[PDB]
Amino acid sequence: MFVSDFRKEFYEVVQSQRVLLFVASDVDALCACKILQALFQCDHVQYTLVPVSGWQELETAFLEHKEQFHYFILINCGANVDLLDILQPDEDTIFFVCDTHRPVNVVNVYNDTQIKLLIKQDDDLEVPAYEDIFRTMRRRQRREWEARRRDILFDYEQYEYHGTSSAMVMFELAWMLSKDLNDMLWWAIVGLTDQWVQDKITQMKYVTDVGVLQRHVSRHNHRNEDEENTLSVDCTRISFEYDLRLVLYQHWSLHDSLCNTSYTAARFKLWSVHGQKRLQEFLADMGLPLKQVKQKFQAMDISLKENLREMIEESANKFGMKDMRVQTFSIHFGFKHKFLASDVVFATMSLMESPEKDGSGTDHFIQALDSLSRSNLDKLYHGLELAKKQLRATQQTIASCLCTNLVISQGPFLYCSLMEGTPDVMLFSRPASLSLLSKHLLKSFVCSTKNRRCKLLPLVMAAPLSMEHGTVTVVGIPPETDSSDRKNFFGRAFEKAAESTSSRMLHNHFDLSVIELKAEDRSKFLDALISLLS
Amino acid sequence: ADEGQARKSQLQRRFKEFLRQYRVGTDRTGFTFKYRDELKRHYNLGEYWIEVEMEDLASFDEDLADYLYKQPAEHLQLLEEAAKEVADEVTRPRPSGEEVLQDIQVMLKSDASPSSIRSLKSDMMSHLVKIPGIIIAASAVRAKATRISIQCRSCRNTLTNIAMRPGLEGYALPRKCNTDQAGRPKCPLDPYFIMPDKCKCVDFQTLKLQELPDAVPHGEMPRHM
Ligand SMILES: [Zn+2]
Repeated sequence: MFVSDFRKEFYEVVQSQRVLLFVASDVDALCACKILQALFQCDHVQYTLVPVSGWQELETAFLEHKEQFHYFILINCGANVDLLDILQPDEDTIFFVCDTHRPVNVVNVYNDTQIKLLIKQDDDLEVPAYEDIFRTMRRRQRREWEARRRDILFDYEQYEYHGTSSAMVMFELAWMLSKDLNDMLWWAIVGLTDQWVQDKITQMKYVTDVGVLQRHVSRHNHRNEDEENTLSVDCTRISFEYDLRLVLYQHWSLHDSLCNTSYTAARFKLWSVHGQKRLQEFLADMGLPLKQVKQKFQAMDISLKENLREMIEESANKFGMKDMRVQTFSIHFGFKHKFLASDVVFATMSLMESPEKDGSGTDHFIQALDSLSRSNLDKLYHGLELAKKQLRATQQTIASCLCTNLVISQGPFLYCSLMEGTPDVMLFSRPASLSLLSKHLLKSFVCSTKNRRCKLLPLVMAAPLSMEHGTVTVVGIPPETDSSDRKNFFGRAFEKAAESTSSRMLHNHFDLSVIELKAEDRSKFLDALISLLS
Repeated sequence: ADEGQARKSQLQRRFKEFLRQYRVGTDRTGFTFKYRDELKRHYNLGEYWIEVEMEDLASFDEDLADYLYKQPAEHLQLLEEAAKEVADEVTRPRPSGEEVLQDIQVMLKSDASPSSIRSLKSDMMSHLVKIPGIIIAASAVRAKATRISIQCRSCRNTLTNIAMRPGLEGYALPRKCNTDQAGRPKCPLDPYFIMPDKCKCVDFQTLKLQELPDAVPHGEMPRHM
């Protein structure tokens, strides 16, 4: 059931109790965890925090901790499955679920005692009515009703997508409690920007949520500040920006930013040998010297920078890149620390999905979670360096795929596969980084190919995962049209193929459109996918 | 005109406020006055130098950093004089034998990507440049005068504490005797001579910087600077 008021029916309940946070491995989950940690630390709520990277380790952690905790909070996990069946809880536990995944499972919706959904009722939700889903001529009509149930429930469960950011939900809770600090607002901004960077939401919804956050930014910017009374440089200042879509461009050279941003790399076709001359034509049209463009942005001459954003937009419009600007936010504090929300997103994401083998994925979660606090600015800057490396590896992998023509149109969907031992495959073995790679590669492919047919197809990408057990990670991506609503069917198409072929499919990641598959079964799995999508 | 001196005074004040106010850290952890602390400790150690980061200066006041890049010779001496002021007000009072304030050498470093020796073209003359290389030769350390005084041979008219411009530039002694009337003799053609006991000198060295081996174009010998 949906929690109507977060303050009354969730926070004031768990405020008196020991609580267990299960937190998923993504930047929005991390930001929601930071906000909720801050509230609990204000109120001396003795919580325990456990990272979980998948369903099986969530089940393991719950089996470990179910004896000692009666109140659980799941951040960016649980809403899209039957948690009662998955975890098999005791009759009197409570699971609060703050999760962006949609559609919410009908058992989660209509469970009225144990599952409590911290989900805004005004999200994109169309739940079927209870009587349509739950309980001679009489039994004939019973069977007819069951057939109608199967039809309706397939129509409900078909398309998976994402709702409002969990960080924004927790910030609204903090605002209702009136314990909303400026760093909490920054964490909310970073969660929404994580959704936008990973393309989990439409541009319309992102602009609407930015419009929501602008008012909170104005309120915080007038708590103790106006045009004639101003604070120390120590204090944090969040500012609304109509900034550039380039990635990390204030922390490395504008050349590296243009080369390693997905949009401009795809448009200029910089994987190709000819694309560098297109980029040089763009820079010459702007009138920026190449030495300045290749110099680091902080060391670039200041006479080039104070109208650079509108210069970029003006040149991009006549080059056909009609939307180089983006509505975003920045944070300043001290004399020299300045970050865009995209910069913090990429740094934290890289700290999570780092290619380092030392430690473990939970240690990398811990590094990412530490980097979001300003007591660990060294960790944030290290994450920025790792993000530069990750972006470069992404472009090299895209270039390899397109140059070798690994992307082949398998009728209903394009298909690509990474190969074991090839460069950076270990970096992209992790499902989140693989999803980002597949999205960037699909944009690059759509800009590359001249066929009108290929510009509309979705894409399925495979990569090696295991040799001790011999498996691969497979992801499904929707088409990259500007008309797209950012919903995909691959979460259900994969399991329909898997059950049609009786394939050894394992379903550990929280997104249904990412799976693990035995390397032998991929042939018949793909055959079933072509047969299914038709 | 003296409006130039007014500009110099305000720019020296701004450099002084950079060295007085710059901090590193966060309010969650704590702050340290980086350049005040370095000035204090180096002066007490008897070092009398600091190294300033161009990015720190640019974050504090980007106009000062731009001025140092475009016109380093003009503005570095203002920065060094401001460093001397901050050293005085950071170390005062001092024990006996340390009453006389010392000059501070301000060094520069930056995070910017460097240029090559073959990037140095006539457009960049007198600008601040950053280049890599290998030291292949180094001369003996020798004395360069920073302040001199010159006395006239006829009337013993003296000019005191003439500022010597830094670098390999020298100084032109006045062609004719200064500030007094054209008497008899008017002037022998070099009226002035440098007084031996009043010169203040600093160490200087000459080195040869060779181009890095991997920066050389194919077929060419490495250049020297
Ligand atoms: Zn004379």
